[PDB]
Formats: sequence, structure tokens, C-alpha cells
Amino acid sequence: MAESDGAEYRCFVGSLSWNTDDRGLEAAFSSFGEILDAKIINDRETGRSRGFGFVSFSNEQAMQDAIEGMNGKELDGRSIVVNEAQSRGYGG
Repeated sequence: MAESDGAEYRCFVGSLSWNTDDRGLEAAFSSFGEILDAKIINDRETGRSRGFGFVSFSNEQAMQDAIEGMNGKELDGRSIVVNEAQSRGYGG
């Protein structure tokens, strides 16, 4: 099977803060399957969080059973949103 930038299991995770990082969303998603990455983004000059990033899985079943359950859950004291991040990442 072809794992490409068009055909990977990568999705967006919003909730994060000046207290939360990629480790904290990885620890909420690691219970579904084996993680490839998580990203947390801020302006490192300004000290200002975007408060989101991406999470990615080694398997599709883990991504889809997560997303269908994840809508409106609470991580690190904040309410979350989930959607796919493949086409916005590919830019096509």
C-alpha cells in the first residue's frame, strides 16, 4: 500500500494552550493506535500559541475510530475539534 502525502492518516487537533503540547494530545490518541507524529504550533518570537496542530497514525482504523468518537471531547481542560488534514497539507 502507498503511504504518500495524498494517502496518509493525518488529522487536525484544536484545544492547546501555553500549558499544553504535542505530548498531551499524543497521550489522548495513543490509546487508539501507534503514532507517527504530533505537532504543536506557536509564534516562538512572540510567545503566542496557535493552540492546535496535527496528529498522525500508522493505521487507518485508529484514525477513523478516533475521529468518530473525538468530536467535542475535553483535553487538558479545553474542548476539542477533529477533522482530516491531508488535502490542506498536500496543498493541491
